[PDB]
Amino acid sequence: PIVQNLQGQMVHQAISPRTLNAWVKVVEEKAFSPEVIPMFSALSEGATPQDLNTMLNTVGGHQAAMQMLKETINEEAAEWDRLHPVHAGPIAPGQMREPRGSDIAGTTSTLQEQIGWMTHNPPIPVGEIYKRWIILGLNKIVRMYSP
Amino acid sequence: PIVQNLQGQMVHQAISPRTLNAWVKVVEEKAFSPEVIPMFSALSEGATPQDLNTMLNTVGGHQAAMQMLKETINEEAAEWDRLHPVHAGPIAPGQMREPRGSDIAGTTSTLQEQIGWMTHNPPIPVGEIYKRWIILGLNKIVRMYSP
Amino acid sequence: PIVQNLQGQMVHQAISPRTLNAWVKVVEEKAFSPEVIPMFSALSEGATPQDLNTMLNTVGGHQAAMQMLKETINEEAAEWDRLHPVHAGPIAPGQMREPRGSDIAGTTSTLQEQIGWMTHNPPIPVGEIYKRWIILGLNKIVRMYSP
Amino acid sequence: TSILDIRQGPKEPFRDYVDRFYKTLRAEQASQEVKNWMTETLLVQNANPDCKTILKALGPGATLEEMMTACQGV
Amino acid sequence: TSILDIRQGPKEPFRDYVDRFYKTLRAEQASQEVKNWMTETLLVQNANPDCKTILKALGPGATLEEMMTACQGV
Amino acid sequence: TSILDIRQGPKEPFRDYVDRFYKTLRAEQASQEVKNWMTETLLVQNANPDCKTILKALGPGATLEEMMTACQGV
Repeated sequence: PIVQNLQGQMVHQAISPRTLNAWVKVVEEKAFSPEVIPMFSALSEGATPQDLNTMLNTVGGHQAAMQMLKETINEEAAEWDRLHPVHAGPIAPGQMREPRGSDIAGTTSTLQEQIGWMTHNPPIPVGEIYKRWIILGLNKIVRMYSP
Repeated sequence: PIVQNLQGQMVHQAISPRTLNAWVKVVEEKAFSPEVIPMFSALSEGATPQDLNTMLNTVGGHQAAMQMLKETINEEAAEWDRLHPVHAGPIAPGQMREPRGSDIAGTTSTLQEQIGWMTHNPPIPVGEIYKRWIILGLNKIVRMYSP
Repeated sequence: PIVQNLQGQMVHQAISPRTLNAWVKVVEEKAFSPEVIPMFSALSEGATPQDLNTMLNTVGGHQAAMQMLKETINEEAAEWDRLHPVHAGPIAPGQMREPRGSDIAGTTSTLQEQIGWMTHNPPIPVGEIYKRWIILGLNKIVRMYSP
Repeated sequence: TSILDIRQGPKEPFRDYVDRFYKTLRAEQASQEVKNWMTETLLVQNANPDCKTILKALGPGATLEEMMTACQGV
Repeated sequence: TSILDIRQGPKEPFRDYVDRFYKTLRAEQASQEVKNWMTETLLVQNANPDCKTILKALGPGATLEEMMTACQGV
Repeated sequence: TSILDIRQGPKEPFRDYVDRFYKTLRAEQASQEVKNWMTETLLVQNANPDCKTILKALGPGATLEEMMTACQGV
C-alpha cells in the first residue's frame, strides 16, 4: 500500500503477512457472505491495484465466482476505456500519461507508475475506481450466490 | 532481505520467524496448488538469493519436486552463463565483478556481494532473475502435478 | 545477539521469546531432520556464543545426542587450542587478548568480551567458528541418526 | 488430470462442475483466445444431457450468471 | 537406513520411490559428482522390473519429468 | 433464497424470524423507500396466525422493540 511516512510524505510499504492471512481466513470462513464487502473495504485501505490483483490471485477455491469477477473487472475496464477516450496529440515531457482500464486493473501499469498517479498533484483515485468494480462484481456474486 | 531504513538507505535485515513459519505452513497446506506462486511472490518481496535458498532448503517432503526444481534452477543458471558470456579482460579496481548463474543462485556469491549488486548504482536484479526461474520451475511442477 | 542500531553502531540486544520458542518448536517437531541445520543457521544470525549455549542448554530430550554434541564441541575447541598456540610474551595494555577454544565456546569469556572481539576492528568471527563446530557436530548426529 | 477429462456427472450440479472447470482452466497456461475457445466449447460439450438441453435453449451470447441460474433445478 | 537399502516395491508407484530416494540422498553428504553417479545408477537399478523395463526404453540423457511421466501407468 | 420465501414457522419465535428477515433484507439492494414498504408489509404478512393476531392489535406506528416484546409469549 501507499502510506504516509513520519517525515510527512506518501511512500509505498508492503502489506503485512497476518493482514494477508486475515484476508485468506475471511474468505475461508464467510465465503460469499455480505460481511466480506466492508471487511474487504477496511483491509483495502490505501491499497494499490497491484495489491488488489495479489489479493484476487491468492484466492483458492470458488473458481466459478473468481472467473465471473475477472470477467466483470474486464467489462468495467472496457467501459472505462469507452467512457474516457485517449487524449489529444502526443504525451507532454512535463507530464505523465493518462491511465486506461488495464492501468486501473494494474495490468499495464508498473508500481512506480501507480505511485506517480496517486501521489502526484492532483492525484487520481485508480484504487477507488477498481474498488467500485470489485464491490459491483461482489454484488453480482452475492446476488447469484443467494439460494 | 534488503529493506530501506528510516535514514533513507538500503540495509539488510533478517527475515521474521512467523514469516518463515508462514512459508512453511503454505507449503504444508496447499502443496503444489497455484496460489502458492502469488503467495511466494509476496513473501519474496525484497528477498536475497541467500534467503531464497533458505526457503527452498527448509522444505520437508515433496522431494521429487524439490529435486525437479533444483535441476530447473541449474538449467536456468547454465542458460544464464551461456547467454551472458564473461566480459573482456581483468576486473577493474574501481568496479565490482559481473555475476554468473551460480552468483544468481546465491551459491558463489556472499551476502555482502549480493548487497553490492542490488544497492549499487545501476542496481542489478538478481532476485528477480532467480524469481522467474522459481516461477518457471513452479509452472513445470504445477503442470506435472495436475492429475 | 549483536545487531546494528539506528545510530549506525553495533550494539547487543536480547533474543526474542517467540524466537526462543520457535527454536524449541523446531526441535520438538523435526528432531534430527536435516532441515534443522538451515533453520538453525537463520535463527543464529548475529548470535553470540553465549546465545548459542543458551539454545543448547534449553534443549529437553535427545540427551544422548546432546552429550555427543558437547563432546564434539570440546573436541573442536581442543583442536582450536592445538592449531592456534598462545602468542608471544605478555598481553599489551593497548590491546585485548586472543581467544581460546573455551572463549569460542563462550565458557571463559564474558559478554562484553564477546562484543569486544566481534565489534572491534579487525573483528574476529568466533560465532562462525562455533557455528561450523555445531554444523559439523550436526552432520555427525544426522549421519548416526539416519536408520 | 487433463481439461478434456473434466465432465459433469449425471446427478452432479452444474455449479460444482463449473467450479471444477475454472480450477483446471486455472492450471492451463494457453493463450487467452484458446482459453475463450475452451470456455464456449468444452464446458457445454461435457455438460450432462439434462442441462445440456437447457443450455442449448439459452442460445449464444449467454453469460455465466445466466448459465448458472439456468441449470439450477437440474 | 542406508541409500542401498532404498528400493521400489512390486506395487509401489515410482513416484513414491523417487521421493524416498531424494529424501535419503538429502541425508547423504558426498561430493556432487558421486551423488550424480548415484542418481543415474542406483535409482534405476532398484526400480521394479515393470518400470525398469520402461526406463530402459527412455535411453540415456533422460530427465526427471520424462522419467516420472514415463512410469505413471505402472 | 428470495425475500418472499422468508416466513415464520408455526412454533418459531418471531424474534428468530425477524433476524432472518433483516439478514435477507441485508442481501436486498433496492431503494430505501421500497425497503420501508417491505418492512411494514411483508414482515407481518408472513408472520404466523398467533403473532399476526397480536401485531394487528399493536396498530400502525409501532416500532421494533414494541413488536419484539409484543410477540414474546407466542
